[PDB]
Amino acid sequence: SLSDKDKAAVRALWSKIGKSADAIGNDALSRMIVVYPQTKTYFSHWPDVTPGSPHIKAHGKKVMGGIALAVSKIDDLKTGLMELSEQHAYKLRVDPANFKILNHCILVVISTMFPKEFTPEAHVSLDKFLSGVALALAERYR
Amino acid sequence: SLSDKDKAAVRALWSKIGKSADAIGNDALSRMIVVYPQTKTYFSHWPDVTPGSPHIKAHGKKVMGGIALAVSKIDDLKTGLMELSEQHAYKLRVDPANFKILNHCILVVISTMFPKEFTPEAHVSLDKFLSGVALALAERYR
Amino acid sequence: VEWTDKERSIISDIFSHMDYDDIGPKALSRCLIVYPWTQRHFSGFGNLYNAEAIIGNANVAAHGIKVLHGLDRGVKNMDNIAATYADLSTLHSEKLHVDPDNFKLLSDCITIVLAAKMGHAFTAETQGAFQKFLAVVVSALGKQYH
Amino acid sequence: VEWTDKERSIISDIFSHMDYDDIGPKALSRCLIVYPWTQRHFSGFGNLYNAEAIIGNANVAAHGIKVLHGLDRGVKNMDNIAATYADLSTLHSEKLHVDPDNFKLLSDCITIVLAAKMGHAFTAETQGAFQKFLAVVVSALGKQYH
Ligand code: HEM
Ligand code: HEM
Ligand code: HEM
Ligand code: HEM
Ligand SMILES: [K+]
Ligand SMILES: [K+]
Repeated sequence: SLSDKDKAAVRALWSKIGKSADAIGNDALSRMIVVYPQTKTYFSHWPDVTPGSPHIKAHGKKVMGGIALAVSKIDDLKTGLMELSEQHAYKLRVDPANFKILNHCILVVISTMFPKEFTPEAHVSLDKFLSGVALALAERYR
Repeated sequence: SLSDKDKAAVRALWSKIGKSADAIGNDALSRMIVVYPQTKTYFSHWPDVTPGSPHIKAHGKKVMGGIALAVSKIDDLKTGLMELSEQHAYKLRVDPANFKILNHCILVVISTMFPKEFTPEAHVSLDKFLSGVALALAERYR
Repeated sequence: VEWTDKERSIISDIFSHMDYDDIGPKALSRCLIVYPWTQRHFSGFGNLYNAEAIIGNANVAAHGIKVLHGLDRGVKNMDNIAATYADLSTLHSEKLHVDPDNFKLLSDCITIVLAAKMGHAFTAETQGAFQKFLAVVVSALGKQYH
Repeated sequence: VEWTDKERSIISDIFSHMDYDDIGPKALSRCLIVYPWTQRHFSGFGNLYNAEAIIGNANVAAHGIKVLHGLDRGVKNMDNIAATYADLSTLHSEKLHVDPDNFKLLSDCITIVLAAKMGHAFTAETQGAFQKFLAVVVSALGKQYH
């Protein structure tokens, strides 16, 4: 569970880096599909699946807007992300294993772009938060 | 999270198998250290670490005693297992990955001992339950 | 991997007695119910809306037996498993688009269904050898994902 | 493990520019903060109840430099990494009692600290190769746990 300390740390960090959400998604999703190519199975319906492609780019925006939502719903991620959970559970059927992979990629992208803001304390709290985002997206799966 | 249907399935199953908790615990820790020998690192202070030993037998009692606690506390595992969580966090420093290993071994144990009772529907709910127990035990970690 | 003679023995033993028409359906049904996102691939299998539809679904049944018999080539090739499965791997990646983490999940279900069948005979050492074999098979199935 | 010439060059170039004195303490520091059960093995280094307390601990800083130097032998022995790390593996398991999952966790922390130091030079392909290397060393470190 997230403490007040965690919540504060995530909101301060997002306050600082949110402006870069779209760039962060493109980067993180590009990293995911390059470094963990098995994740490409979920994008078999796109024309192609390549780093920084139009489709990866636009999705990267949408995924990080989902993270934006989660920061705003941080006091109740289960309720806050229920529609996204329904989509991921019933339409996409993304194995929750993959959320851990993207989460790692997000942390690496933020380290590369925000070295000074992404402190070990920022990192423990964001890692806790993303694990909670992953669990909330998994809420409607079984 | 656990639904009322999940909670009822875990309670009905534990009602059926709980009188063999001690045996369950022996068997599961025995499987854990044989099949996943890296877990033996946490028991380096014991005289030895071998299946069915008196130490494994007593530890199994204690562990499944914890599962019985979690069943009684199923409506709020976070609160219910906080004291146990602080023990694993500060005193024992057990990496949360190992809870996943021992949960699998418990499911294998129960399947062997109660194949009629351990239906797929029982399994999905108990798995959700054990993942919740694992998460609750990590509550005081970081 | 480097097998011990006892491990070879245990695996050969399990597979000699494997009731595939029984274990196969049970394991895939259980997987579909415990890990319902694995149903992604079986929309043409008909009704899966609940546990009962799945357990009663003859298409899942036949596919379970098939997957289980897919392990046979590894038993017959214990020192060549990664190459023996290269084409199956490529199949699951390029044409079926199956998420390879799903393999792990199915594996665990198989292990738990076999544990139900063998009971007391599914000793810790038997489980060790069996999961080791399944882990080596699963690695090989996920190998050709590019 | 089959390495590509591009993977060899990437890994080679990373360890020739890396400042062990900067990265080692930060990566070990970050791990004991993000994954505090790794503190299991650093009893008498003084008080580690605090991130400031951890990041200023001299004993942690010196161990993070040691671990990072432990990577050198794998760079030197890229096609024989399991064997190179066997006695180190045996030490971690039988003498130190280090849970090997901790190896993966420190690995990720090293990756993240390197990423903050390299910036946009830590490309997707660079991360791939670097994580590939750490993964093979980590598997090695875990091999002799019996
Ligand atoms: C941090 C975790 C992630 C969040 C917050 C997230 C966010 C979202 C959201 C907001 C959308 C809906 C887009 C729209 O408006 O149409 C989306 C769609 C989807 N996401 Fe996720 N996602 C997560 C992780 C994943 C993972 C890791 C993958 C694949 C491995 C995945 C695969 C998909 C796919 C395939 C769709 C549909 C996109 C399309 O049809 O083009 N998501 N997700
Ligand atoms: C299903 C999850 C688990 C339950 C509910 C649980 C429960 C327990 C209980 C009730 C105690 C006794 C605390 C006391 O001293 O009063 C205990 C201690 C301990 N547990 Fe856990 N535990 C679980 C998983 C494990 C795992 C996965 C490991 C490591 C692989 C671990 C390692 C230990 C150790 C080393 C001790 C002390 C035993 C001794 O010193 O002899 N726990 N646990
Ligand atoms: C131990 C793990 C598994 C093994 C050894 C295995 C093996 C098999 C084999 C032998 C076939 C037949 C190839 C063909 O007819 O072209 C196949 C088909 C297939 N497998 Fe797997 N499989 C594994 C797990 C998975 C999982 C977990 C899923 C998805 C949840 C799955 C989805 C399917 C599908 C969709 C096909 C094609 C079905 C059809 O169109 O008839 N497989 N697999
Ligand atoms: C990337 C993985 C790591 C590598 C390459 C590495 C390698 C090594 C090496 C080269 C030594 C010196 C052994 C000797 O004196 O002969 C050492 C010792 C040790 N390492 Fe590891 N290490 C790794 C991860 C860790 C982790 C994750 C832990 C703790 C959480 C750990 C705990 C220790 C301890 C307690 C010692 C004993 C130091 C001494 O007293 O000399 N190591 N490490
Ligand atoms: K709030
Ligand atoms: K109640």
